[PDB]
Amino acid sequence: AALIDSAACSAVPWLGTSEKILSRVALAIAQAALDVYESTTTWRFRSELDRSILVRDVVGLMHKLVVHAHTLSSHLTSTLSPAAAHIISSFLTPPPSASSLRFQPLLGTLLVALITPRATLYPGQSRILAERVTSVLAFCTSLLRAADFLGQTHIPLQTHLFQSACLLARLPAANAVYRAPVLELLRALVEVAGRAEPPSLLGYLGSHAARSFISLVEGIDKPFGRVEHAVVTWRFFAAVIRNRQQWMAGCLLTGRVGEGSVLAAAMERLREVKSLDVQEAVAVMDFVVSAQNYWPWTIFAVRKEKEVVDALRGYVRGLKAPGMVMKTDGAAAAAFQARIAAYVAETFAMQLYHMRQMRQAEKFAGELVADLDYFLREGVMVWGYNASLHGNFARNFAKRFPGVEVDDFKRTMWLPRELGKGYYYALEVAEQMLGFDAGWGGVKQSGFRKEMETANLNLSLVEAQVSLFHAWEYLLLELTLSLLPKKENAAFARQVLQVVEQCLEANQRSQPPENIFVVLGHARAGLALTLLQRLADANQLPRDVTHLLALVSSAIHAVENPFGANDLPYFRTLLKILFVVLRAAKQGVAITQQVLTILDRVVARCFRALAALVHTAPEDLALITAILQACLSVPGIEQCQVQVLNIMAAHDVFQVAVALFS
Amino acid sequence: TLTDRTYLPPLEDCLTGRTVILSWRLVASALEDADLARLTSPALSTFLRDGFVHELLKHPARVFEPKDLKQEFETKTSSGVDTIKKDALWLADAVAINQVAALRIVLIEYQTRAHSHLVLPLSTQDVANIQEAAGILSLLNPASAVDAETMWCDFETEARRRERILATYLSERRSFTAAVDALVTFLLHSAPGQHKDLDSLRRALLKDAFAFDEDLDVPDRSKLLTMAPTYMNLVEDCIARAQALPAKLGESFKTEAFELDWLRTAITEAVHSLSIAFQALDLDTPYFAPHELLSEWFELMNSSLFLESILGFEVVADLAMPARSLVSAICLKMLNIDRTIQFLHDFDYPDGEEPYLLSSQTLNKIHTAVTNAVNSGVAASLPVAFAWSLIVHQMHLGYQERASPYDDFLREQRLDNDIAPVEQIAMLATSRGQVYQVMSEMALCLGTTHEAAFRPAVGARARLVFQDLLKRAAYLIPYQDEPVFSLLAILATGRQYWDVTDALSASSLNQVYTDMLDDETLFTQFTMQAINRFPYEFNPFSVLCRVLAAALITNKDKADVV
Amino acid sequence: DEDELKQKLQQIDKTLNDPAQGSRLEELWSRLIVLRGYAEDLKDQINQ
Amino acid sequence: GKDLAKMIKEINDMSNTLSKGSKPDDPLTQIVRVLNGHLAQLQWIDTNAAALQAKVAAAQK
Amino acid sequence: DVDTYLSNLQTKTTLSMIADGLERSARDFDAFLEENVTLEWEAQRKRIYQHFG
Repeated sequence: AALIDSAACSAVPWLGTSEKILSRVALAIAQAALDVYESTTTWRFRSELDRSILVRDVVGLMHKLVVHAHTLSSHLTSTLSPAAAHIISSFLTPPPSASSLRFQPLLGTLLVALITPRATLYPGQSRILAERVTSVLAFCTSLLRAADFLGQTHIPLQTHLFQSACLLARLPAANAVYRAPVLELLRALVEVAGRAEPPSLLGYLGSHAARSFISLVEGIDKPFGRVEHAVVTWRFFAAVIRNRQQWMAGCLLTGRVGEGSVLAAAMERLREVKSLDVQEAVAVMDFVVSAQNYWPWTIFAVRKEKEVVDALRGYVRGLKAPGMVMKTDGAAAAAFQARIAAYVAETFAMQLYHMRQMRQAEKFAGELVADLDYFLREGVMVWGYNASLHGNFARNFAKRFPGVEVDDFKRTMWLPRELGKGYYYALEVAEQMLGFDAGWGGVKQSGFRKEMETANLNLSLVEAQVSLFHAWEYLLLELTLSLLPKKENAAFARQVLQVVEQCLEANQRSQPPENIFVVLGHARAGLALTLLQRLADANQLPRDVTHLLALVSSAIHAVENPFGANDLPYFRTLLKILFVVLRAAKQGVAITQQVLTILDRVVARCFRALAALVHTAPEDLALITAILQACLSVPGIEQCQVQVLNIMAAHDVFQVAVALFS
Repeated sequence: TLTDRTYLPPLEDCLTGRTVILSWRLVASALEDADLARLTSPALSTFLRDGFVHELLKHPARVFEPKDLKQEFETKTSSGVDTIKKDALWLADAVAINQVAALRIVLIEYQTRAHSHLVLPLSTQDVANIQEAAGILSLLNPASAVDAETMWCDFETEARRRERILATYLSERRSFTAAVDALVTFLLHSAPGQHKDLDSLRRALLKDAFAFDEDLDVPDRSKLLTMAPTYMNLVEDCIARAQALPAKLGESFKTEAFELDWLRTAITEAVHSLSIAFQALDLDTPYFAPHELLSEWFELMNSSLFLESILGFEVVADLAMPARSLVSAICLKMLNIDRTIQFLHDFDYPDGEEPYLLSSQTLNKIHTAVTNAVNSGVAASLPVAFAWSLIVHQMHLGYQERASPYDDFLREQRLDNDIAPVEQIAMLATSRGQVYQVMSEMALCLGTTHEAAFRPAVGARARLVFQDLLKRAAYLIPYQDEPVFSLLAILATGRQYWDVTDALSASSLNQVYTDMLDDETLFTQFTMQAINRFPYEFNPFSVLCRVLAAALITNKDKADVV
Repeated sequence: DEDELKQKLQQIDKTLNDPAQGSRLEELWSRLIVLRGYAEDLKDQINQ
Repeated sequence: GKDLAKMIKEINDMSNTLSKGSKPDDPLTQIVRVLNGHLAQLQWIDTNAAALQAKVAAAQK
Repeated sequence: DVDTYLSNLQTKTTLSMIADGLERSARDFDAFLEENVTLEWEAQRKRIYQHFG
């Protein structure tokens, strides 16, 4: 284990070694450890503590080997790659003859743990058994995640993990320490059961045993009220509900409405979010969304029956949620608050959709539209990426570490990315990988650690902003249909125009990277497209295109002209946006000089490019034709016809048009 | 103005589940694991910071002393309550506990029914699944396994419910004892460099319960030193219940399993009381304890045969060995062989407290108790007997040079002219190195390694009495391999190589080690001789260097000694 | 003839008392509730 | 059987309410239901008739 | 109300039904463009009818 830990630090004392030597030694060590793990199920020890310590050690070694391989995807994790690969191939798809020899040790450990008597004396043996159980659970979780990754469709270890959960359901009864690890394991088994109906877990647990486990876990760390075990139990509940589990989900939501069910306590925690830790609030909201999207008829019903306590708190949170919270007291809480707001917006949108389906969304929407201030402040605007400090950190790290790059610490998506200081950069490993030489520690808590933490916090904030973007997009899309009548038109149009302007400005300002986050191209264009669509259908625009079209023109000019490139959806959505914009302008002079740019430089260039490529094309040409038709209808053109005759005749479009007509 | 609101919340919260009462099991677990979050939790913080819990933990006897709280019980049970009240009344009628304690235990059992059900034997389908997984590993009991239906129908019965209630009562007693023991340990031997919240909570609890303020140049140990008799008196009721089960309890429940559970619970309670007493005693190491308490304690041990009557069974060896070790530890502690010899040779009054040396009755009682223990043929009395023999061997010579109160003792039992009995006792104890072997076993069961029965600090503070005994006994019996191996097994305990860490702990825990380099008796006799006998006698010097390098990693004042 | 009776009984009883077979229903129920909530939401949305 | 029946009922409720939920007294769900009945009965007829047809082949010895 | 809601409910994620709003918008935009270009042709013809007189 110490040899593997030392080899894990491949960023450095080492005179007389090489990558091949370390790789071969690690492979031999892994083979020896696997042989020991397979043979331990036959030895006869004088006592159980010796075998327990041996199992703990081998399981910890295997876990450290597995996590180190998938924690990163760069070359730093190549020294132990043949070893991790071997252990995974031998613990995920072993031969059918020696399949049980590798699983019986874990079963025996679980049995010994679930039938060890409680004793106040001998704390050493107690702590050793606890650490052994936690190591076995972590190893099971690592194996489940490894199987989920790499595309494994048939996992023979799941059949044994089900019957192991059959015991892990009772194991916590002997020690409360096992409540969090066990739940984590279960969550990972459920996740592997999702991306793979699955084997009914009620058949392995049992009615009485399952009800007892539910009654034991429903109270989230009630006697103490910690945050770690709370987020753990909320992620466990969300994962159990998201999967095809239906009996357990029903028994956990109903409680046998809900009077002693998890939701009865989740509402008690939601009604105090103003003072509750933001860290746990994110997990509570995630559980709420997981229970709503899959079991809406119950959660939404209970929330409407008790909306007097939830809607008021939501409005309070929305009104007193500043947009720019970085400048004020608090830097890491910004991402947490953004995630909480995104989840709240998603829940509001889902309940509004349900009410509209029930035709009871008028008053609720009218009362909620007055709480969108935080959205108008920090919604579609994703310009809080601050690429400046990210680039500075990248340059400072590349100047001091020529061999190791900043992108080498990117996670391999092995574990669900935390919305904390380790969203993208693996800090848990970096702390032990770069802390060997001076520079990581730093004086006065400075150096590269603080900068990496700030970068991770900024990335988490950007992710929360994207989530809020999607939530508010859905909310406003449904509200545009909801608020069809002629009322509250002023504030509604103001909000829509502000959203469109923020989107068009972000499309021009500095963009985020494409390898970390998803490409925004075509993701936020259809939003403004449908917004202007519905606003034109309602015909409630202030004909203020004099400034709104400038951003669209700048975008069309600085887009590299990918008329027929891979970015075809982006070009098409930009064309539809400019079409609806110029149509709104037509409904309204200082407009002609501002709209002749599209008639002179945009339409002609795109038409010529399409005519040259066509020698996909039909719809693009039809869209360009519609654009030109709707643009030639602006009142400012009926007098500038003289001025535009020359620009329209300079490109000789009629020749190519007649040619394509032939 | 000390109510049981935080201690015993309203029954409506316990039933509805809005507030789970902080049972002693959770407190004991949090104090044993030393978890930061749980110890700093608001609920447990308010529970421990309350003066009611302080008064209860300072007077455990009152927690179960038979009283008439019918009015309080009726007021609490008024404003599934009928069954709870019936079970509480039945338990209060069976056991001598008060009605409030019975109601609290019943409520805790009700809240912990999930665990009590999950710790039961598994069903038939589970055994079938386990057999399918297995394709050694025969820790099942299929001959008695039954389905889940018949397991649940029997769980809701009356006899089984009462048995579970009694088991939960015993478990809660053990949990309360362990929790108060760990709390005293953490409050007296708090480790340095801990979180600010832990230090603040410790200071608050101290200032509220015992007025022990660290900013005072002389804290008030009175309320902390008065915790020894509080448990030495409760050990009486513990052994009484161990030697006789409740009479009012139904005969149907008095089965072999119930008797074994009661005996184990009584042994655990006695061990925890002895540990709390040893802690409260070592809190004041140099000064003597009140002889009025040691007199009664030695009379108690004389009567009970050092708990050998309840520990005589062969099914409580795992709990008897540590019990005997802790009894020997507390006996050697209250004996203070080091301070006793210092007083006998210096004749200067300590002024901390009057010792039993000025009372001939206490000496006679101790002598007759040791004689009865040695005549009964018990091994637990080997170190205590040997120590007492040494003390008498020093009193004889003290009388020869003066040929004052101790003279009364020396002439009462005809111990002046002849010195045959104590000499024969010491001979028997040293024959075959039985005393050294039992001391090594006790140190193993009272050490810091994973094989130890108590926490690391508990064993670190318990080895002090054995180290002092070897110190004062080293210059008497000559240097020999047996005492050396004994001291090695004590100081090292037989731990592994990976049991060494640089975790900085309280100086008290390092005392047992640094004493080897502090006192000249343990420096010029063991360390110097061990160094001189090298590489000829390799194991002693090697183990000494190993333990020193493992213990003085953070001690910068003695980091370059090895 | 009792053996045959308890044989049949054991067979059917074994077929019933299975984890998967028993689990399928429980999974199905939640699997239905998902569509319940989803449909109710999508219905309330298009409740015009 | 009872629970399964409950399930089926609920599924019917959700499907029927989802497809139409502003006039549960309407003639569409009526035609749907009656027409389903006819489908089932027709299936019965078909299957049993096929069985009888099969039964005749035995007499063709 | 709840009875009919549970009767006409479908076992599927809710976030997928609301998403259909995007598809519906993409299918409505076509007809909306066709109405634009028809009211435009109309307008043009009108202005010609006012040019001839």
